[PDB]
Amino acid sequence: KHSLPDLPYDYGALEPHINAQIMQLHHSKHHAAFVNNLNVTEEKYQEALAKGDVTAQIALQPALKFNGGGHINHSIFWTNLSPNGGGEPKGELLEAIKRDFGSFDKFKEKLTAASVGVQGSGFGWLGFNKERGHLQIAACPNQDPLQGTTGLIPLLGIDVWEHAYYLQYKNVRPDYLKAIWNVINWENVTERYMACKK
Amino acid sequence: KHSLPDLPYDYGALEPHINAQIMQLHHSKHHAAFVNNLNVTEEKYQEALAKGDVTAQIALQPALKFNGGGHINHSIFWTNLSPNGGGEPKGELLEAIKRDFGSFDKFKEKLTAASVGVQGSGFGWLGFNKERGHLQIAACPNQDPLQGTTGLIPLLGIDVWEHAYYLQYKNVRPDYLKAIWNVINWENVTERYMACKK
Amino acid sequence: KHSLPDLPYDYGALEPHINAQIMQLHHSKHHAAFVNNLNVTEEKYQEALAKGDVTAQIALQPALKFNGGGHINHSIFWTNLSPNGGGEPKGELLEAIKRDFGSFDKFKEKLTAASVGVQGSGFGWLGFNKERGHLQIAACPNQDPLQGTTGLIPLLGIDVWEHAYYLQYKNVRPDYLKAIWNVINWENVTERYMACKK
Amino acid sequence: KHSLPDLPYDYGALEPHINAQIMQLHHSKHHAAFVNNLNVTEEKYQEALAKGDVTAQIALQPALKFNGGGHINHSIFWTNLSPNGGGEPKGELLEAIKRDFGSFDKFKEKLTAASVGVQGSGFGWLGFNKERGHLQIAACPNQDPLQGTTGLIPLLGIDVWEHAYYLQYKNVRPDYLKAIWNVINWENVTERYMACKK
Ligand SMILES: [Mn+2]
Ligand SMILES: [Mn+2]
Ligand SMILES: [Mn+2]
Ligand SMILES: [Mn+2]
Repeated sequence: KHSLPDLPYDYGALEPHINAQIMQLHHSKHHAAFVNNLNVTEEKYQEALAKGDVTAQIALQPALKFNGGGHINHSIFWTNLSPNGGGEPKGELLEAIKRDFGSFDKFKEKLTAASVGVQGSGFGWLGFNKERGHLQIAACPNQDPLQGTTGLIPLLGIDVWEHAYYLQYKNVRPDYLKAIWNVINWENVTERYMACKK
Repeated sequence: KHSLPDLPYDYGALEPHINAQIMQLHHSKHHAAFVNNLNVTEEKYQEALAKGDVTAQIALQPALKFNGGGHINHSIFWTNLSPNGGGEPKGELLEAIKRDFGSFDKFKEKLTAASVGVQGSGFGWLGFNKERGHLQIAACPNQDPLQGTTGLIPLLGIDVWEHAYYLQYKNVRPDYLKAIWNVINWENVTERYMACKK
Repeated sequence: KHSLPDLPYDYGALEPHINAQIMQLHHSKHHAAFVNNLNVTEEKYQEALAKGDVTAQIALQPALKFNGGGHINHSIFWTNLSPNGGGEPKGELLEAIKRDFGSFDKFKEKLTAASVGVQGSGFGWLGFNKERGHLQIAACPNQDPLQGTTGLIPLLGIDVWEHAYYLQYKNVRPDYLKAIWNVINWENVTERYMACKK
Repeated sequence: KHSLPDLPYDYGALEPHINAQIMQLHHSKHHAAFVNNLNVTEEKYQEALAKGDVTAQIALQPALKFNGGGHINHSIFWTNLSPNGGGEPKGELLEAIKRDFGSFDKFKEKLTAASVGVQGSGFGWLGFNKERGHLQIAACPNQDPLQGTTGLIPLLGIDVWEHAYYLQYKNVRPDYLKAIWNVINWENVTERYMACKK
């Protein structure tokens, strides 16, 4: 049974970049719905797996990918943010960033473009290619999780579903993108990156 | 050259069901963007076609369907609503509903279900299957237009992208679908239906 | 644990319509590969389901849908054929066919078109819409099974993957389609149809 | 207006790796069909564009990508093979391979894997990522062209549609991939690579 992870900060901890009403709705309603529905889908899949019912297994895949991805993506998103966040990463991460994208600034333009490039619902991701030994930017639709669908390890995710910025930025997604760089918890992204080495 | 069609009513004509802030943004911002992006992409397609650049034609397909479909979908959506609508449709349309979905209420549930069932951005539609000569409900992702990607003729469309309801209903998409039944322009839906019989 | 179902007839039982080399390869190699790989995927999913690993669950969905669909689709396909097959169905099925598509002949053109319309790998299907109480034709890509992905109940399936006709018909898929109507086991399709009533 | 390009060799020039019957059918039937369907669809798109019919433009997109991509993909495929190829590439290309994939053998495994991994119809590609300035392997479904749908520049493409090998290797797709390494036209692949450095 999955559960809703608490927010490492208060709903208002990210103001003014991301107002309090968003954080509250996003975490308590949207994220909670994924967990609730994820646990239900898993129970039904467990049942179908025992009865050897492949047709039921398959029919349940959309619900599983959507709610599971939703749970995975958001669990990561909350940690990718911090009221103390902002600025540039330090050490190996910054070095890797320079090594793969050129400069921290070009990295930003690339991740911002990948995030702005999403038509419909989705996420923009900075990941790690274990196979290639280097960073990599990618975009996923709806709630498709990065690792489950691309093999890449998630380091930083930017939610560009409309519920993530509309109440404050309306249709101007570029402003939300310009604003979130101020709350990026590079401390956590560095953690995940370092984890990719071991 | 495509143009933004004026609404058949004022931004506040659908209160309290769909507020004026949503209507103004939806039309003047979202839809207007589709129009311009549609025109630009079309012109870009004209240059690629003339130069026989198939790679460019193909790279342009996502924008064409997204902005083209966006223009098609919302143009229909505005006509599907009315400050003097709601209730049950009159004439043959209602009989088709009774015949193809059992009853008006059962019809509302199915379209509401098809609408609530969109994971991510999309539209729920009541269309006409010319081949079978009867009504048929379907859901389309993002801005994919009903007829261009399915052949069914659009009769009634329900925009379930988060920008269609978030400012008013937040995450409660079912509250938005419940309210919209009050402003359905049955007259226009009947017109479209009869057209599939011209 | 799934197993490879025996063929209701010998590999040459469908000549000349579908030669023996196809039937043998199709059943013993292609179909057998699905079963082998399906059982493996299910074991891995069972493991991931216990560890609460959603990322692994999701990553395994493509393998599960492809091999499970492959196992479901082909198990049905073998029964949809018969050396004694051919002709038109009788009783309720024929009646339903006339009622939903007009005539047996128009039904054929529709199923043939849906089958010819498949770009890439896939199947053409005649199914039953439990909700609507009537027949319905649809097409599925690759090994996506009918019921698991559309809710429709499979009655007759026509495999249009290239391995199903290339050795004999090469690129002329229309000849394979024209030929298979001679081996359609209407007795089995009638069975599945009647099952949809109960 | 598009035309079927002549092969740089005779239908039997690739024996025993890819037999003459496959080469003749692949080129004279499959590819030729893409060309004509591409030209017809393009002309149909011209009429829809002129009449500003967005629904028609969109309904035509599947044929355009399928026949357009089919023409793009096979035109490249013919140039990727040679009766005087095989072995290891010479010059910078090989060094890039060593650098991006570890070694030539490791490169073959990854592309062979990406190729065997296509479920249904598709292509396995070795492309160049201009943004990152390095090699990158990717797989594309059906006839979706590499550059038009991913931005990567095609260097080497391996057709894994069943018509590319069935008449000779039957279901044993791995035997076909193993054999094709003997006719890779490294000279052409190097040319394409250097072009991403012009
Ligand atoms: Mn979100
Ligand atoms: Mn909208
Ligand atoms: Mn098959
Ligand atoms: Mn081919």
